[PDB]
Amino acid sequence: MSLPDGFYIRRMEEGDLEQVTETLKVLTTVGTITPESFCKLIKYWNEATVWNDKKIMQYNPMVIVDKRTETVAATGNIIIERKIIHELGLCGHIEDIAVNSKYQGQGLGKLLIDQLVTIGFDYGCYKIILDCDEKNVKFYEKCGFSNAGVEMQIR
Amino acid sequence: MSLPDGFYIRRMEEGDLEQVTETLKVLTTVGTITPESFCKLIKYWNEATVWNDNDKKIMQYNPMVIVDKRTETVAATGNIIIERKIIHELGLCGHIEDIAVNSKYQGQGLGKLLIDQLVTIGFDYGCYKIILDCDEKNVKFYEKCGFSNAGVEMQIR
Repeated sequence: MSLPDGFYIRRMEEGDLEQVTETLKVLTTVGTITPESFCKLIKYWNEATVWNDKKIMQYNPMVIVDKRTETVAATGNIIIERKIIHELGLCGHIEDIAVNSKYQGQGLGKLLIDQLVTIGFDYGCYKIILDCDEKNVKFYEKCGFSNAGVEMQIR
Repeated sequence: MSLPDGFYIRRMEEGDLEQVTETLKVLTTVGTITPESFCKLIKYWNEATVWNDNDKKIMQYNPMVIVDKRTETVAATGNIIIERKIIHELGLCGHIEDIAVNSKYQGQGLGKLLIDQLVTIGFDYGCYKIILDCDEKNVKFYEKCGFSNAGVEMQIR
């Protein structure tokens, strides 16, 4: 799908390895990943389906691309889960948001989230959640999100 | 598998419909759910797999019910969903969801036992971490289960 000022958004592809690992670095440690592992990863992500006239993908890994040079400007994913509560409802989980360093401050982060949400709600999610740091509560509030709890973790 | 005092933990089954909907109401709105809807839901949960490489089979959904052996009634339920990422070397992240302890079994320490088991399930699969969201009232409880504060949960409905 097309977006303004010459960027567009589409699902991630096997050939995105270099650029995606590069923009994900902004988020954390990505490590060594071989083209083969990646293709298997991408084929899993392209075949994993959520039992539901809709085809529902569990993983929806997006990259926003600068059409100018076909360079990945940002990536984000939304994972779909089917629960029992809410009449066997769907809950979306936005994960791994990263705006590439040379593309910061151009509004792409908010466009990416908007798209992930759109994707989640079209599938029928009764809600979409994500976790963030306090310093980013404001930003997600601008994307229409609300404070809803606390994130707990165990490594 | 078998827990202390006559309780045991296993994967949810199609026959668990009435009791689990009942204990989940403790959490929130469960709604109308036909036995057929449930079996297909159950069939999905028992078929959905997380791509590995090799010889251990990873289930995306791990819907557990702690059962009172005395009367085969569900004392509690919890689930840990398994996600595969690109970060952390195509890492695995566990996400604990929908924890509920049945009303007639509150205060028996089942909640903590349930959490401990989900964590074990996730770590055996290889998760580099396991996360969940909760209310501030329950931060203390999750701190006792070995979790630590990690961020803020945002939602949009």
